[PDB]
Amino acid sequence: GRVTNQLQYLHKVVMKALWKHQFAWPFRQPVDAVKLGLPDYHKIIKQPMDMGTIKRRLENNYYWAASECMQDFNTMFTNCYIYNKPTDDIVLMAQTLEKIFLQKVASMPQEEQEL
Amino acid sequence: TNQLQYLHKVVMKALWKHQFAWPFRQPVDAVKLGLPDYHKIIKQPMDMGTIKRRLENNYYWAASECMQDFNTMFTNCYIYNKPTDDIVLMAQTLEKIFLQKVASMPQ
Ligand SMILES: CC(=O)N1c2ccc(-c3cc[nH]n3)cc2[C@H](Nc2ccc(C#N)cc2)C[C@@H]1C
Ligand SMILES: CC(=O)N1c2ccc(-c3cc[nH]n3)cc2[C@H](Nc2ccc(C#N)cc2)C[C@@H]1C
Repeated sequence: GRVTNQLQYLHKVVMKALWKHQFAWPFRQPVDAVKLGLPDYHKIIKQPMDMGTIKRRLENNYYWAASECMQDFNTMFTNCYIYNKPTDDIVLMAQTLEKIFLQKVASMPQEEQEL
Repeated sequence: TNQLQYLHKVVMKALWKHQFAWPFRQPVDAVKLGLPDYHKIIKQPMDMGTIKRRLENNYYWAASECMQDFNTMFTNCYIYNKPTDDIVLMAQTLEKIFLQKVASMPQ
């Protein structure tokens, strides 16, 4: 991992906006299949992801490039759409957060430079 | 804008020619596919051909609006299909390319 302009932006602009959002609470920690009573969750979702894990990775300089962090956000949202029923409210919550994610990504610095 | 030209000439071009892109280049035809519930579940259909036409006709006012349409296309696929369907893996592969190319879009 390393520090880059784009990773700084993802941490301080993108994660900042998503973490505090009123729909963020289901995504701040890994899906807990015991707490939720979902014994098939890990049979369907093979790469769990959540914002707490992404945030710790940003804090610990785990990522080498901003695209790696973007892929983790994407996996978090895609797992939600794959696992849940189409009409579940969690899908709407993920959609709302993901639209913010994309809006902020559209304004990320263009060329990635190590700091 | 420079961003929209990049989404058209770089991002869409890379996705469109990919070996997994054929299901996504035109709207889902629910009648031909025998999927009578498709439009009961998916209320905002989206596909690459629609996005490309919008790019060509200067429909979009901002890059994020175009990105939202790509996202809707992929999300619809994940919401409608079974988790184990090959189409879901095809969408995941294309979406990863989409994000990789978006990371280099000019600001
Ligand atoms: C992110 C994701 O896909 N999921 C996820 C993850 C964490 C949490 C959670 C965290 C603390 N508590 N619950 C709840 C859920 C979803 N389930 C519900 C969501 C909202 C409401 C209401 N209102 C009721 C159920 C199930 C689903 C597998
Ligand atoms: C994008 C999307 O979600 N969908 C979508 C759209 C267009 C098309 C299509 C286009 C030409 N022909 N078929 C096929 C499909 C999927 N169905 C299949 C995909 C691959 C294979 C194999 N091998 C068999 C079925 C169903 C699903 C509703």
